[PDB]
Amino acid sequence: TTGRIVAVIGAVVDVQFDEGLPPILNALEVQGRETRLVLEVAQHLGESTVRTIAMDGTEGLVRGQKVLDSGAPIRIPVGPETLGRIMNVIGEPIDERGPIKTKQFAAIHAEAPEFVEMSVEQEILVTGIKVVDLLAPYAKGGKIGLFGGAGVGKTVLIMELINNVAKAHGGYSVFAGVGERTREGNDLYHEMIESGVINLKDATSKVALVYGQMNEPPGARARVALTGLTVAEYFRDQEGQDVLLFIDNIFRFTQAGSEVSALLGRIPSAVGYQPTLATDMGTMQERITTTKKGSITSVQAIYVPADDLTDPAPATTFAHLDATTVLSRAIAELGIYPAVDPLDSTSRIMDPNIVGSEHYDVARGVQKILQDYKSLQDIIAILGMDELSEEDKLTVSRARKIQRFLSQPFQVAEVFTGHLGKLVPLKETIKGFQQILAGEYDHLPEQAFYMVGPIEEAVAKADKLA
Amino acid sequence: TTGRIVAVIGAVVDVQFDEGLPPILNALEVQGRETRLVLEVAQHLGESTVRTIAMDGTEGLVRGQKVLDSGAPIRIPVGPETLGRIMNVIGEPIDERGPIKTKQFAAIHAEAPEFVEMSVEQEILVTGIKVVDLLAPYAKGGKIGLFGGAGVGKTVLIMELINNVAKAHGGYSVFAGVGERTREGNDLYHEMIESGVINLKDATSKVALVYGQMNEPPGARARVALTGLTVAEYFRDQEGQDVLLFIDNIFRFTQAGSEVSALLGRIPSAVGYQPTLATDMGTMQERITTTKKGSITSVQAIYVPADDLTDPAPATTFAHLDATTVLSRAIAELGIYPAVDPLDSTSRIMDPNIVGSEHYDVARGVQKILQDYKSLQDIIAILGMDELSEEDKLTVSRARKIQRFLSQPFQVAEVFTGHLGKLVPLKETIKGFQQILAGEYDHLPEQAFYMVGPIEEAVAKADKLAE
Amino acid sequence: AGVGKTVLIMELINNVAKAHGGYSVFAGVGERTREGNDLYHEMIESGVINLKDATSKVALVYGQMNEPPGARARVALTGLTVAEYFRDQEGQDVLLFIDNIFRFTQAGSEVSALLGRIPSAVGYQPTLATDMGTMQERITTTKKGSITSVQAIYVPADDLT
Amino acid sequence: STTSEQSARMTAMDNASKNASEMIDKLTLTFNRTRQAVITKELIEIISGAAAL
Amino acid sequence: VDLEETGRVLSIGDGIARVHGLRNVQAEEMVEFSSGLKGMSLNLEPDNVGVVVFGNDKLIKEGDIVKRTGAIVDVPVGEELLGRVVDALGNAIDGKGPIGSKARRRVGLKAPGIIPRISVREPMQTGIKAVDSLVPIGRGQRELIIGDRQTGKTSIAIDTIINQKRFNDGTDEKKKLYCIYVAIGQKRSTVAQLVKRLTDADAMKYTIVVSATASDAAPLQYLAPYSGCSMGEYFRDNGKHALIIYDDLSKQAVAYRQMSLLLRRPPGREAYPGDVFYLHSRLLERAAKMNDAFGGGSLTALPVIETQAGDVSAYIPTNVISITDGQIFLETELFYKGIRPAINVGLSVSRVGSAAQTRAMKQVAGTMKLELAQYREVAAFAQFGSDLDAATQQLLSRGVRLTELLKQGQYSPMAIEEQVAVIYAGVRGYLDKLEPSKITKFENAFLSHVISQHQALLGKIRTDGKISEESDAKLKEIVTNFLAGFEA
Amino acid sequence: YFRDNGKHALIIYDDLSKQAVAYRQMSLLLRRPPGREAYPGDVFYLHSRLLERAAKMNDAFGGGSLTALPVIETQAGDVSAYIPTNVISITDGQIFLETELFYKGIRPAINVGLSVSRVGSAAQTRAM
Amino acid sequence: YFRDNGKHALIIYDDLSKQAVAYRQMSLLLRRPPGREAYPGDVFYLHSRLLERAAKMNDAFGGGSLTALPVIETQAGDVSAYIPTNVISITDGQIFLETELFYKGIRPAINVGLSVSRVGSAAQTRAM
Ligand SMILES: Nc1ncnc2c1ncn2[C@@H]1O[C@H](COP(=O)(O)OP(=O)(O)NP(=O)(O)O)[C@@H](O)[C@H]1O
Ligand SMILES: Nc1ncnc2c1ncn2[C@@H]1O[C@H](COP(=O)(O)OP(=O)(O)NP(=O)(O)O)[C@@H](O)[C@H]1O
Ligand SMILES: Nc1ncnc2c1ncn2[C@@H]1O[C@H](COP(=O)(O)OP(=O)(O)NP(=O)(O)O)[C@@H](O)[C@H]1O
Ligand SMILES: [Cl-]
Ligand SMILES: [Mg+2]
Ligand SMILES: [Mg+2]
Ligand SMILES: [Mg+2]
Ligand code: NA
Repeated sequence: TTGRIVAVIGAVVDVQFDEGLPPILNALEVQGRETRLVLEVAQHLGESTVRTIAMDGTEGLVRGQKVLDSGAPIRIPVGPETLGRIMNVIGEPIDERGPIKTKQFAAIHAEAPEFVEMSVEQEILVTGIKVVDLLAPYAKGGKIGLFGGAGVGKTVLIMELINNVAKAHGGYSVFAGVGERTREGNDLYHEMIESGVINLKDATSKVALVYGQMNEPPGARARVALTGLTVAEYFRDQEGQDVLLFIDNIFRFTQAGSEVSALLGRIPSAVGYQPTLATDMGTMQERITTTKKGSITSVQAIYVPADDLTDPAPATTFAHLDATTVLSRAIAELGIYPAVDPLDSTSRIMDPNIVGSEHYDVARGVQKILQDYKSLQDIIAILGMDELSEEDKLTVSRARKIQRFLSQPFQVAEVFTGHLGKLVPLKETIKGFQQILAGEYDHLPEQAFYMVGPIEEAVAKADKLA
Repeated sequence: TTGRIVAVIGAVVDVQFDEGLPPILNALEVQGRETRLVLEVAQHLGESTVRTIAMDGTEGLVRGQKVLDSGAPIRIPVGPETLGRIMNVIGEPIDERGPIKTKQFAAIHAEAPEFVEMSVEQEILVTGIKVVDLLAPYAKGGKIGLFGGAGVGKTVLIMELINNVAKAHGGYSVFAGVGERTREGNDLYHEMIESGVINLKDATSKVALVYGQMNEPPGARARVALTGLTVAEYFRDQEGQDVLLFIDNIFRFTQAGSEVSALLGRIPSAVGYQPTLATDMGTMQERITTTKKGSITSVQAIYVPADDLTDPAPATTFAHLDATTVLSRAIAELGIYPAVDPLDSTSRIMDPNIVGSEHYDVARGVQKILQDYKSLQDIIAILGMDELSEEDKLTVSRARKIQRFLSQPFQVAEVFTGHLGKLVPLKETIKGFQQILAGEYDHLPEQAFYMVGPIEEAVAKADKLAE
Repeated sequence: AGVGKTVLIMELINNVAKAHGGYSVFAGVGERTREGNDLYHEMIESGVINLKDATSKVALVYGQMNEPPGARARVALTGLTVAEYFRDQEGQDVLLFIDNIFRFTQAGSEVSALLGRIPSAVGYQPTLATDMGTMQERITTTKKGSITSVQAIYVPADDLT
Repeated sequence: STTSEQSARMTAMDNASKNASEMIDKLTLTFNRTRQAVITKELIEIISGAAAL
Repeated sequence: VDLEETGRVLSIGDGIARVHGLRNVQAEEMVEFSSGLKGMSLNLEPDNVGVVVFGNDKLIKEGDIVKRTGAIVDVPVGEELLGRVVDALGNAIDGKGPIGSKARRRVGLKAPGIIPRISVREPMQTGIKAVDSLVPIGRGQRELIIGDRQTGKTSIAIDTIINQKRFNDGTDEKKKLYCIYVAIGQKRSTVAQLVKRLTDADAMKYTIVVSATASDAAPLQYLAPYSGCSMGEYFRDNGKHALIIYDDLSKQAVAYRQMSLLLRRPPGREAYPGDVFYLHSRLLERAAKMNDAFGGGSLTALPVIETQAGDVSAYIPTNVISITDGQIFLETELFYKGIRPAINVGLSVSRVGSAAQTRAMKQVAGTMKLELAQYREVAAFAQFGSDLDAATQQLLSRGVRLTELLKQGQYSPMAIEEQVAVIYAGVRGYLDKLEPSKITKFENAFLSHVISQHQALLGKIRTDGKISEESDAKLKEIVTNFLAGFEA
Repeated sequence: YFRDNGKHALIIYDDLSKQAVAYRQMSLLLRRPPGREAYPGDVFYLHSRLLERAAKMNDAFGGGSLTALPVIETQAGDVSAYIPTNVISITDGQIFLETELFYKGIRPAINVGLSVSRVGSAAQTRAM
Repeated sequence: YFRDNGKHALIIYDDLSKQAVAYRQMSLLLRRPPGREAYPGDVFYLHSRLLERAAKMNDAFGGGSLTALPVIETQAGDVSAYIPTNVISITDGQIFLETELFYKGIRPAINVGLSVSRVGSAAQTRAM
């Protein structure tokens, strides 16, 4: 029944039990705290002692301090009442609005859907962002990953996708803040109150918020991702509804895993990571999916440490995705925003059978002329554009005009750019790049294509210059 | 004396003895097994216990299971009755032709020949391979090493050496298949039966096969190299005969050591290897040698992990070799087979006092024109060909033809090339690279030198490319 | 060496002793015993060292390369203490020649390794900044006087970073 | 033509000197970061295997 | 105190149960915990047994009994697995009735030695022109697929399975090939989409899908290639031919590393165990070609490995290259340029060679592999616009248009004769005068024409397995008259 | 103290590179498993929990603030290094000072194109 | 002995790279702490002890000498590797040999720019 703390180091706390040993993943309540301190059992060490990971700071803990078995994992409130509310790792309300009076609860450790429950139908989801729609478009109910280094546009991008999709999407949403900035949470909350998607007066809110940010200790950041799922898993299964699942940032799940694993005393893997990097990611990521019973469209922001995509954290994440929007600092420094790599971003619906043969040819044509331009970069870096042949200069001039037409002003980034926000439909996205490849604007300049919506604005911008 | 198993973690097995504790290197026979399972004593842990490594798989072993000590290391068949037969690491037939009919056995562990036993003869051994004979030729009674990364032609080369040298050879031979492909063992075995080098009926077989392939656990691969050379050691000393000792691949001896090193309770050395890399290589490699009592011409294939020649395994191997043939993926990528690096392969016999000055001066002339071209390549890729002097672009054109004339279609590699196999004599090799250096074929085109035997075929092929 | 490095050192000893009235100290942190011989006798022949009378302008402190890591680690502190006398007790503006400062870092990296401490980036001791800092902060100005210090920098792999 | 040519080459090769100069700086720093990474990463492997027996 | 057949758990954590007792347990033996989960006894130590857990370790607790099976790990085997999706222990996971096969086989069996085998000769047709011509695969061969993410690795495997339908609907037993696809570490939606692809082309009926996904425990991912291998080895030993695809062994190596690290085995290079080479060597060696004395069956392997930044000269790629009989290296540079499949010609090899091809393909693609390697050397050399002789500009003219022929779409694998027909036009020199951009248009028009009218000629190459001097004269007449139409 | 008393404080960590080195020293002496540049896994968390405490409180809490200006020292302009990206990923923008600009005479040597302020325009007067 | 008893001597260590590997093997299997490239902390102490014993004696102790010509095998031209870094700094001068010079025709393949003798002219005759 009752337990006693025997050792404490950071987030890792060992607890001995005289009678009745608690199983792995069970939440344990520490007796005698102002706030609620949950310890989650990670291992059984032997001699009636279990190793646990704390969900809040372990400062103040003394050896011999009483600990109770809750008799289940970390259970949270799930239901319609979670909408318009903020909650931490353990389901406590953190918006100063009292209890979250739901009818049900749900454990944050549920097993992922089996192979039998998998949907195979891939329907396109129009974003309004040209590079995405053109080259690596998202699918409804698909897994979407946004890879990016420090300060290159992950949060700007995921907030643009909330603006375009979530309002047009007649259905519920979930935003899980995993190890990013607490002030960005404040920005989201009060944006969503003012916009209407959260309603303090009414119960008409379309978004449920979950938050365990970079001020939280590692055990919290490691589980807060799972708390966000469990809310979205209710709306998928227990209501049969279409769901949006925004996660910024899912790197912090694996980073936090590296922090606890060090203190758990394991032998590390490559680049100082936990040896369970792939399996921890697996049990988490396979729950983020579209089953037979309901649809989750999941946009995950993915931090890339030191701009290195070969790092184990991002490297493993690729496999768990249906579309990948890979950002770039190199592309960001040249002024192209959003700073997407058109040669490193992919989607599994980029198929002439799915998107139609006109779409596919224009996408692969753009990637060909971009890749041809990339191969000349050693020669252009030294001597310049002028030293190339007439055939080579023509491909460069088109590719640079393509690269700039791949840029677009975002509605969320109006303060940074200055230009008015644009949302280009799929018909004019294909048509614009189709004309440029044919060579209908070889006479027009490059900067006319920089930060414009449809291809019509590229002609209008060019006429004012002359 | 009888002992008992106390621990089993992978290939490493600990055994405890009440009374008679067996020494290091002794083979211990495991009881209660359908097939024979040897454990060689590697260390003494203390408390009447010894640590061993298994020559076969450890699956099925139970703690407290009985283990007898042979009172000797792994003793295997040696003598002319081994010829034609395929052995494994512990000296059993794996060819299904009854027992090895001999009544004399030799331990696989033995001290290497002393300094007084060393010979200093080093006459050339002409392979018929242009690049090898020209730039870094092999010596009879000398140690030869074929370096290379994964999939650049080490086996294709070593089989061609067996094709060219071993068939026209009076003495015996030994092919030690250490930790490579069982498929390639099958290919070789039936190819030698075809050519009559192995004969299943009479006792006229020249080659004695020994195999412990990558299907086996580390104990097998760590010792089958020793097994194979103990057969060659009998043919050296006791017979007094020229032995050819082919090994493929001798990296696997060192690799197999690195697999168990962790479980033997050792701190790792640089790049994950055992601390005992050079000393373990030394007591093995020093036995593979020519002595007063007999001549061994030893060809050894040497794997190079991640194509990095600085890797501890291949880095240590260089010093043990009289001639080195270093292969490159960069050269193989361009179709240049055999993909030998002409500015990296070397030999001891490359001296004007040994191979004559006319040979020597042409070999350095080829290395110079290739080395000068290697520096230019990166400069003239950006700044263009037309910035070069007429003296330079002469040496560029000649270098590119010389690169192609170093390529050669092997007979063993006919299934990959699509060209007939060719053996080029040493006289026509030297003359070929002499003429190209002097500029006697500057008028002829580039691709005529690619993948032909002698220099004459380039002239004929050049006329064929006209139409 | 071979660009008047030892000549520049001796003149700085000569000139600072004349004008400011401040003696100097040479700390051979990993001194090559052959070059310890040459520096000693070149200082004698010039005049900065004097063997017959007490007009010597340098104290010499050698921690030679054939000595263990403990020796080369602490020999900089030994010569630093000789300078601390002239600053604190007698109010001088002192010179402290350290040759070589990389060998002070290197000797510290050897000691840290021997004690069983786990190395940092590029093999250096985890206490690299503190080992440097505890030495360098003593080389400073006080109200009594100062200890200025010329330090021989060896850049490994021609890499400033 | 030639008075323009020598001016145009002098200009372009002055830019080719400056571009190559900045590429040396970029590459030299990438060489060193990789140099230090290889020494660090190799040392982590040795320490990881040594503190696991 | 009978702790011989039974034993108590001392500690459980990260899928590593430490079991007191079990004195009479064997090494690598299956055991069973109180809760019903299975474990494997990989570490036998003096005072405990290190048992790796097949499943979620929440079900295991301290003081739980661990009973012996008395048997090494083993999986179901037979024809009933065909058309079914299973997991690492052969348990059905596709919403259908369970695996009702009577025969059974061990997972960790050693590969056949020298005598059971015979050299590779029977072709294993992928239906992909770049593979079948340049780096040909034979029955019993092991050909690695390798490259960066999204370079088309799995796609090479899919078409290779779908190509076997043509053979499998026929009556000849030695003509058939029963496929296997082992999914290690992928997500369930991707493997579900892959099974949907095979069922649309009717490929599932002769295909066994083994799925150890990311959510499954590390032991199941570790075991899954060995389990699927034993399902293929049934076909091999009973005189039938089988294919197996390990997709992928990089994800398997991560799973094996996790087990090994958590069993406190000191890691070697890049945190992987010392025996990470041996992990893949013992798996792939089991794929082989058996002689007539052992039934004359075979197992062909197609492992997959992921590289980082296109580096084939890395520790783990080179390990798997050093096991397999050649490889098919793909590049992202070539992928986006339009070269699809994006096979690097020089870096890719095949170690059986023309022995694994038909006589027809051996004629038209006899010296094509080496010629295309020299083309990329010469094309990259003369990037600058200088003057060149007629022999080198011919090599460039030839090499460009041979590359355009080897381009090929997916979900439509070609028969050996139809490959021989289209390669004829390029290699015999009929394409040389045409523009590079119109070569793909030429091929489609030429292929649909020979399918329409000349079914006797294509049929005669399929029946004979060669190009006769009669068929050479027919193709010569067809292509020349076809070329004059296209050039106008 | 000033933040949670309705007043406004400014803090300057000079510099967090040196603090990280000190924490690496403590971490490596504790025998904790290192990674990039021998730093531990919680070297990000070291700076993240520090800079998170710089905040702007609401009127209900007092309306106070703590403003943070942490300092980082890069090697040859390498913003993509571990610790620079770690602190870039925490803060609300950067002021990049380029060495080439300092050499010419552009002082203070602020690179304009690289430097960003993420919540800047809102906290800037209508006049400026 | 030759040095002490009036005479002059020349010693060649061929090579110290292989000596260091032998000493490393002992230090790793005695479980002494592995540093850079797995070598122990006293590897510099090892080679510096050896090389310093070569010396030019004065007339009082004899006038004799011992001259050291140690050998160091580098890997891919990396003179900054741990053991090469040690023996370079210990010794009075270096004769750098390179692979590109050797096959260019420069034989012996000595790099003039990088090779150095710190003794220099003092060990030359007026003719030279
Ligand atoms: N589409 C865009 N238009 C204009 N500016 C942009 C855009 N995207 C990013 N930026 C700029 O880049 C800055 C950082 O972008 P952000 O969305 O924070 O990327 P991030 O990768 O989430 N940052 P971090 O969490 O610190 O790694 C913004 O404050 C903008 O100044
Ligand atoms: N021959 C081909 N022609 C045209 N497109 C192709 C071809 N092969 C593959 N693709 C496309 O390339 C993409 C990647 O193919 P896939 O076979 O999944 O590569 P992969 O390396 O297995 N992917 P992953 O394992 O997730 O890194 C898919 O979108 C395919 O449609
Ligand atoms: N001389 C050659 N001529 C033609 N093709 C060759 C030649 N050498 C190698 N190849 C090709 O490349 C393949 C690899 O050759 P192989 O001798 O097996 O390399 P290896 O270095 O022994 N590989 P491994 O033992 O796995 O490290 C051959 O099977 C051929 O397809
Ligand atoms: Cl001669
Ligand atoms: Mg962000
Ligand atoms: Mg080989
Ligand atoms: Mg794939
Ligand atoms: Na865009």
